[PDB]
Amino acid sequence: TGAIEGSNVNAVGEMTALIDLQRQFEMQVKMMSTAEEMDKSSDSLLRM
Amino acid sequence: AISFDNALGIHQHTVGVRERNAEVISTNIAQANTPGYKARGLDFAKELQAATSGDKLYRLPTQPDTGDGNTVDLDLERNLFMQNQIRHQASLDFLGSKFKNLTKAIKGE
Repeated sequence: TGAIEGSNVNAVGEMTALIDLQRQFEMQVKMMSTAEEMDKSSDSLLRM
Repeated sequence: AISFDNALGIHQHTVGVRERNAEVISTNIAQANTPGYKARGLDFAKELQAATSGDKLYRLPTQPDTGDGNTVDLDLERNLFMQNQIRHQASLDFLGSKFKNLTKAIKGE
């Protein structure tokens, strides 16, 4: 009694999770870009 | 002898089958993005036999679908369409030369 319990959020734990989520997000975006790049190249097969 | 069948050979039935195959291949390409659509294959040997005198084949996917259910491998469809067009062009040349040789003999020109 006479005290209030705050939150247990570990600020560093969230920040290091953020930077890893950013890098993994960006790497998958590159996978999307190289997927359409391959698709565009494999379109001259029907380009007689 | 001296008949159009014995003269043209199987180059008249083959052309029809090659156009049939192109219709099937083009259908798979168009229906690539439709979920639940299963890729359709065509047996050339059976179709040629049926054409000479006169069932559904599905293509096994190389990899699982991403959830939609469509088993159309657009990388393979383009390759087969390119091959079908080349062999169809040869069949037209083969069949076209049958008529030219027949006309050449009946006129001596």
